[PDB]
Amino acid sequence: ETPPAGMQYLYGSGEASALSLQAYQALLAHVAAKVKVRPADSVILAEGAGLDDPRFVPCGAKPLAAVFDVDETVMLNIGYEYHAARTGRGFDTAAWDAWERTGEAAVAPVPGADRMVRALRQMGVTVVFNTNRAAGNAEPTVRAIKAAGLGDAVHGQTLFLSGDDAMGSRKDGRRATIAARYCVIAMGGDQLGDFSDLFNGGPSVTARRAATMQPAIAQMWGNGWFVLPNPVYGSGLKGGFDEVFPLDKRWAAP
Amino acid sequence: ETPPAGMQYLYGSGEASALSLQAYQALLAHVAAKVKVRPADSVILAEGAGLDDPRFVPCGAKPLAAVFDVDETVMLNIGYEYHAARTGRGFDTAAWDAWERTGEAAVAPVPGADRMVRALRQMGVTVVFNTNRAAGNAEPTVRAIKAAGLGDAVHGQTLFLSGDDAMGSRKDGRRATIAARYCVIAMGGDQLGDFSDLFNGGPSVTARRAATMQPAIAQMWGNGWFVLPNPVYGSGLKGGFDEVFPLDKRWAAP
Ligand SMILES: Nc1ncnc2c1ncn2[C@@H]1O[C@H](CO)[C@@H](O)[C@H]1O
Ligand SMILES: Nc1ncnc2c1ncn2[C@@H]1O[C@H](CO)[C@@H](O)[C@H]1O
Ligand SMILES: [Mg+2]
Ligand SMILES: [Mg+2]
Repeated sequence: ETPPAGMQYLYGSGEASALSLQAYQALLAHVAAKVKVRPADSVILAEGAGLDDPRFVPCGAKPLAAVFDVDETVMLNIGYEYHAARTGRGFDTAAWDAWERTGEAAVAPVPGADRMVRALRQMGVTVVFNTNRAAGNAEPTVRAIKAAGLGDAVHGQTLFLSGDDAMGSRKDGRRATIAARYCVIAMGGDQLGDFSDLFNGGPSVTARRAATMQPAIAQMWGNGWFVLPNPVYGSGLKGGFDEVFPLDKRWAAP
Repeated sequence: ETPPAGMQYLYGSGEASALSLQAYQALLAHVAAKVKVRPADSVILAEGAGLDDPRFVPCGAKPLAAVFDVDETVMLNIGYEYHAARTGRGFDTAAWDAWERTGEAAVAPVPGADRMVRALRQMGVTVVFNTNRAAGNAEPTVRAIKAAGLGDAVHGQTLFLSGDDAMGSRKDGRRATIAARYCVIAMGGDQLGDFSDLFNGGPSVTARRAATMQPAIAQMWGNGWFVLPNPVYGSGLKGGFDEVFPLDKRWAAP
């Protein structure tokens, strides 16, 4: 009779709201500093850079911008996750497609996303969305973004979707398009693929966690790359016992 | 054969490590500014202040300090949560007591906690732990803190535990003791009771979430009060369907 713990946490708890507000406060402070003192590097990795040796698209004289993942980064998909909890069928690509098409009035903003987006625009920073919602559902997604109070997104200018190129769920191509036009000074997401495709398509659960602590990646967290919680679905909900609970740290009760 | 999703997320995922590193980066930047420009208010609520109208213990000329919850804020209780996942018996106060006594070699630091604590001490900020581990298990808890790389804690100076007063799991009394001696300029936690007992002992799930968005509270997140994720146990894992999925945001698949 109770929803899954991850959904209780993410959608129900004050803990999760405080955590999200924290991310957006750190992001606004970071953008503010960069608006006063424009950086040499943008926050989007250069083509061909690896997690071994991160290099970035330079900032240049391009217009300042912030890039956001949509789902569980600025918008909470309450309707869909209600359905998943009611039915137990969270993995259902056809129902997800229906949801992309008809869910625009069952979303809520992530706590602080509305204030955060308004502030970015008042600082002269363009807000750009890069989501793996499908291109053919661009218009319902625009209306869902507007309904969540996040403003007016425009396909191919400030909204980039899966299928806008032939890389599928890989977002690096769209990041490159975006970084070719703007100086992206902050990027927000709830999954590591919202920052680099290099975290996915191969690396194990333990490899990906280690990669976030690589020094040139680790410096980005809360300082260019901003993270929102998602213990409900996606690339964080993987791994067996040996990858979640490493064996030097195990213990048995008496 | 797979652990609970919240544990996959928190202990296994790079998503969760990046999120924690973000919290500690924002905290170090905030402490740094406060070390240059000492504030008038500390970060600990004054006695008698309400969530309606937050007021704070002044900073004065007291020594600078940062206060941390221990469990799932600076230290990951991997051994205990392995046991909980293996057995299904997460709520077991006797096994938790055993764990307090014998788990010191089955803990890991939260990503970034070791670097963060070292930096605070190099900046001249005293690191103070306020945990609801029990007073009578102070010494194993000191050794677990040291094992996690978090340095040397001292009962009644830099380590405060449940039972140090007669308020039980209520931490406001110990916060007051701490704020009477230090200018606490940052406080970290994974549950709202790590910031104020006023979030607990009454308020419903939806009330507590709303309270984090009260303006004078909302300004603290990532800016004095720093949050770490815990979708595994505690006050974030509460509420029925109506409190997790509000009814204006519900949706049915076709
Ligand atoms: N609870 C969930 N479980 C699985 N996939 C989910 C869930 N919520 C949303 N999704 C999304 O639904 C699609 C597959 O069901 C993917 O895009 C995935 O990200
Ligand atoms: N998975 C868990 N479920 C319930 N309580 C837990 C869990 N992990 C740790 N605890 C702690 O164990 C004690 C009760 O089992 C409480 O202090 C609670 O915070
Ligand atoms: Mg997302
Ligand atoms: Mg804790």
